Amino acid sequence: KLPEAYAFLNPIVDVMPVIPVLFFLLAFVWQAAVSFR
Amino acid sequence: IAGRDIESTGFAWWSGNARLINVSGKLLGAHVAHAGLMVFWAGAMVLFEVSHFVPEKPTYEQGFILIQHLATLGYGIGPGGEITSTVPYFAVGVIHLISSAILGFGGIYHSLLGPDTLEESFPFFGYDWRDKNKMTTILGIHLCLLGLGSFLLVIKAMYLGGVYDTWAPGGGDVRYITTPTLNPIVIFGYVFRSPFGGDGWVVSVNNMEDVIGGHIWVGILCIVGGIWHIFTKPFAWARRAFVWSGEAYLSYSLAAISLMGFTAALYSWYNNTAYPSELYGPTGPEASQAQAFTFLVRDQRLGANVSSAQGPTGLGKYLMRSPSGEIIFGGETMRFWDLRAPWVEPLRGPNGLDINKIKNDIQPWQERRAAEYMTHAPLGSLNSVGGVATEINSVNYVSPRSWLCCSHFFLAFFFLVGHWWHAGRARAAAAGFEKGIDRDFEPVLSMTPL
Amino acid sequence: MLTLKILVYTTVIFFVSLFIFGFLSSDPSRNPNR
Amino acid sequence: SPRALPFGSAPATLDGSLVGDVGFDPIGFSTAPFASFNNPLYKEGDFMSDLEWLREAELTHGRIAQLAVLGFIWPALFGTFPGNENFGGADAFSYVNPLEAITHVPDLAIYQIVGGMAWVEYQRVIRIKEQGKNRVSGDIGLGYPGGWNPFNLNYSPEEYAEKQLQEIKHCRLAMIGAFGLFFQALNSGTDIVSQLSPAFAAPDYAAKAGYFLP
Amino acid sequence: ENEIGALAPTGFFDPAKLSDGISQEKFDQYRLAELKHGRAAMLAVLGYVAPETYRFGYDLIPGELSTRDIPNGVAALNAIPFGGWVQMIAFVGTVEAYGWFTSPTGVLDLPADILAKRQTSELQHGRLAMLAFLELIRHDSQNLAQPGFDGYDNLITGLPFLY
Amino acid sequence: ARFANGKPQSIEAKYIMRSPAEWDRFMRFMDRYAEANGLGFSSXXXXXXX
Amino acid sequence: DTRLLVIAAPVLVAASWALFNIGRLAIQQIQRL
Amino acid sequence: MITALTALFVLVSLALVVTVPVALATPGEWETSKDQFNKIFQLWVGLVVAIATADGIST
Ligand code: CLA
Ligand code: CLA
Ligand SMILES: CC(=O)O[C@H]1CC(C)(C)C(=C=C/C(C)=C/C=C/C(C)=C/C=C/C=C(C)/C=C/C=C(\C)C(=O)C[C@@]23O[C@]2(C)C[C@@H](O)CC3(C)C)[C@](C)(O)C1
Ligand SMILES: CC1=C(/C=C/C(C)=C/C=C/C(C)=C/C=C/C=C(C)/C=C/C=C(C)/C=C/C2=C(C)CCCC2(C)C)C(C)(C)CCC1
Ligand SMILES: [Cl-]
Repeated sequence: KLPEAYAFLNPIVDVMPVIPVLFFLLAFVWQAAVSFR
Repeated sequence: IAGRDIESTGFAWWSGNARLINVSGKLLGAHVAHAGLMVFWAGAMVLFEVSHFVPEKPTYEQGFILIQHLATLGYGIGPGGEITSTVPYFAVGVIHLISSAILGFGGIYHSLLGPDTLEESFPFFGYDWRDKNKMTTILGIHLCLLGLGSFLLVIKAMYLGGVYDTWAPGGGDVRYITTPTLNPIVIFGYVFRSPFGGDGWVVSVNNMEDVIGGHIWVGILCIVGGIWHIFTKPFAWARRAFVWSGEAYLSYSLAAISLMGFTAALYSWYNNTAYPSELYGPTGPEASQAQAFTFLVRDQRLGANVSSAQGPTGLGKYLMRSPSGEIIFGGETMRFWDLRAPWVEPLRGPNGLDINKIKNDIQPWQERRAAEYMTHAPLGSLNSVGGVATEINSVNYVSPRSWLCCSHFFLAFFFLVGHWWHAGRARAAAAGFEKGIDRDFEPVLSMTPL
Repeated sequence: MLTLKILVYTTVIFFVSLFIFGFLSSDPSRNPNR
Repeated sequence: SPRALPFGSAPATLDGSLVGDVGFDPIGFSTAPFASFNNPLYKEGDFMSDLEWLREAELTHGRIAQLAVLGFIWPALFGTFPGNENFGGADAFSYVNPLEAITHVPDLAIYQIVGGMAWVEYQRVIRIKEQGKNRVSGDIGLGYPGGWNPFNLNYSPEEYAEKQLQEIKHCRLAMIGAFGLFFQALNSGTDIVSQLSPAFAAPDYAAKAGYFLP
Repeated sequence: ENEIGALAPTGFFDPAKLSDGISQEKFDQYRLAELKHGRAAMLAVLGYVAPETYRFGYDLIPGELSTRDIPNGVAALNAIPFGGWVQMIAFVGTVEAYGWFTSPTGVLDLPADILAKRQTSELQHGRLAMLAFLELIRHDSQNLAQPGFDGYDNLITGLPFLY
Repeated sequence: ARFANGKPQSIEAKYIMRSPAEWDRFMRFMDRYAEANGLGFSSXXXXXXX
Repeated sequence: DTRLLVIAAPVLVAASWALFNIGRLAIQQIQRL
Repeated sequence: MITALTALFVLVSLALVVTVPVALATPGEWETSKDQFNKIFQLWVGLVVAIATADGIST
């Protein structure tokens, strides 16, 4: 368990690790925005 | 947009990152941003595991993959592998997160607003992929950095609180490695020994003294090499066997890192020293030896004369003889007789498994350890059912050793494939026929028939 | 059986050195275009 | 200054004053007067060059330290202390630890070599005090092209240039090495043979016994 | 008074009136002072570390009182006889008023650019050594009190290989 | 077998005889490549100069 | 009330839509996307 | 306080991340608005130092 100070901020930590995967996708969505130039 | 289109470049969108081969600043930005991504994942995952931590269960049952490393470094761990507090892990996570933010900003700045080519404005960070002196200079600088890192690990283990040692007297605990082994022969015996059974090329390091000595040697070698490559220039013999281009360097790195990934995968599956079983769970052979040991003890309690009961095949169902003559556990686990675990060594003599120690001087803690390891073997399923494939799903456990080994073996092979692909393409592009044949200078038509 | 080990150790180092020094002998230059 | 590659040397350090003129002189005490410091037999005449006097200083130190190296190995390895004394094993062959060898040897031989180097520097001063112009490390006759002793030096001026380079470099590197060996032995109470030979061996703790196999 | 003595940490660190006023009337005197202090404290730190592994074998009071036995650290001050340290200081004061050895002359040339940079680096280093002397004395005295009140017992808390 | 072993040489004969094969190769390779110090081509994997 | 669910869905929420918001703004302000 | 202090830090980091990537891209935008970004960076590092000081003291 997190220290008692940050147990309130726990839900952000619940999603933080999966962020990078989304960066990947962003590349794809960015390429889609520019018409796969 | 001049550099960002299949026309200006000749590279499709899917193979779009290849447009950065000759662009120095943007390539640096991409590299830095990617490093920031690595650091961010490290910090985020450490925080995640600290959040989901439960003090009742051992770390290898909670599906944790990073707390084990920091515990092996000697952070918040007590005797026997008990976790005292999880504050240092939280500190490491937050520091990594902040540093990742900084690195990500730097990568974005260098990719977007930074000059495309560093050669014009900063003729110290600019390169050409073709001159050898600057390439070797960069290689030597980073080599010195790696040597300093290896030194830092040695320093941490020797004078910064020490590291966790399973083979420590009185049980596993944090201790200072006062006298590392510095003998070059014993250190390089690992490097130059066979990779087959009973040898364990670099996976078979036993004590922490060998680990510390090997790291001292690696740091010294890396420092010397980094100084040497900075000053010198590639020699004649190496100047005509290597392809000098960016993709060729990438292919070399890919082959090396695939080998390293294979080594780490097999290293997490067999080693007890740098991968204590109290944190990663028992290894493959360790579970089998634990099963044989606990059933031997149980049958001995009933009064059966162990080491005198012939097995169904007449071979001996409790104690056997190894093909080298050593006395080992019987059954199918005779293939794992090379095992050496901290909870089974007390029973081993020069001749092998001592019998007088087994008959009389047995310990309850050994029984508990063997039962726990047998009940938690590195067996599981993709959905983490746990146990044997035919077992019903009530337990929920897959050993972190299995996860690490499988994932890193997969990654290592695909990086070997990357090496093949990139080496072939780099050499073809350097030669000058990576796009087609020619249709007017077809070399097949100029060669003798056959 | 030490003799058999000696002969095999020769054959192996023989062919391995052949490989190593064949690829060191300016192989990238060996190519259709020059 | 390529030795200290990203740095500037003295406002007047030379490149041809001494063979070892790569420019390495960070504090570059060459700048300082480097004269008869505390009346070092002041002459005010030719007086060589203050840099050239520091050069003669480096030459003397490196030559002595070079000989010192061999005197730290051969007592152990080469000749295994051929002390072959008529009697008195101590102060002789027996002390192979160089520090302990000095600890034993009587002041007879100490005064012998002391007077030896004393006559050496007496002749050196006798030359240099008159040998103005190019003091040239107080060369005088010592193996000079005239070769004041046997096999009077028979080489070429280009070979002489390379030989000056050889000597200067070896003297500098040996000045490092003598420090090496001395701090080694003092901080190990041994001789170089001891640590180097157990190093190139396999520790007795692990030997896999022998091939006692059938 | 914005002369040499400033760098990236602060362009003129004087969070008081101290700097302004006595313009070149106390600034030079303070430069003399801070210089002497920082040099001496550098020598102090070198002092503390060097008695820990090496020891000159001289008998301060001949017959007995041999360096090899006197404690390092603050204790030596209690040990060193009042008049003994008086004579030591008297030598130092003669040195300050005679330049006896200690590079009595000779400072090379050092063109004004490199000379200024060296002087600035000197100031910075001696300033740092003042704080180093501070921590050392602190630890020493505190341990002298409750033997390991600080915790880490060995005198030089860093440089663990020494102790 | 499982005796660790530097490389796998167990008998000085085995090492001293795995020696001449590699040295034979070094000699035949040196026969072509000898007295080479310079000739820096400075190009992408050219090594055109022999 | 499983505030955990109402805490874990909406944060996954903000995070998933954020980068696409950056894409919004870049295409709106005629940026060098 | 810590809990709150950080909450803020999270909010200011979100406001910074949503606007830095848009700035850099939009040509020119950067320079013109450099000093406000510097001020917000100093605010960010001050918040981090304040959070660290909280914990320490509180332990
Ligand atoms: C780690 C992955 C990674 C990295 C670092 C890069 C990096 C880069 N790619 Mg790229 N790429 C990737 C994956 C990656 N790529 C993948 C997976 C594909 C396949 C779809 C491509 C396909 C591709 C093509 C086809 C091209 C590039 C190009 C480029 C370069 C210029 C990009 C540009 O102008 O952005 C412009 C895009 C934007 C401005 C929109 C993105 C907005 C930001 C950057 C998103 C991140 C914001 C972040 C979350 C906020 C954090 C703030 C911080 C302070 C905390 C740059 C070096 C181009 C090139 O060659 O340059 C010469 C090019 O033509 N890439
Ligand atoms: C450090 C490692 C490394 C680096 C720097 C590169 C760099 C490069 N590679 Mg490459 N490669 C690598 C490893 C690496 N490779 C490995 C290990 C393999 C073996 C699989 C390959 C196979 C490969 C091929 C076959 C090709 C390249 C090409 C290229 C060039 C352009 C790539 C590009 O634009 O990406 C664009 C990136 C993408 C389009 C992303 C695709 C996403 C993949 C397909 C799925 C990833 C799955 C992931 C693990 C999990 C998915 C999660 C999902 C379920 C949500 C570039 C020089 C191209 C080339 O020749 O350029 C000259 C090319 O054709 N590479
Ligand atoms: C007529 C007449 O008299 O004229 C004379 C003129 C003259 C010039 C005297 C003549 C000559 C030529 C002479 C005398 C040339 C002498 C040259 C000499 C004697 C040069 C020694 C170098 C030693 C070095 C550089 C250091 C090596 C060793 C080093 C740097 C080490 O690394 C030692 C190391 O040990 C440590 C530090 C630790 C160990 O863990 C590891 C090792 C072992 C690796 C003649 C021909 O006699 C004629
Ligand atoms: C170029 C490019 C790219 C890339 C980019 C990159 C790679 C970036 C990175 C980025 C990054 C890498 C970032 C990072 C960030 C981070 C951050 C932003 C952090 C933050 C943190 C925080 C906020 C924390 C907080 C806390 C605390 C303090 C305590 C506990 C709790 C918590 C955790 C909450 C792409 C592909 C897209 C596309 C193309 C172009
Ligand atoms: Cl079985």
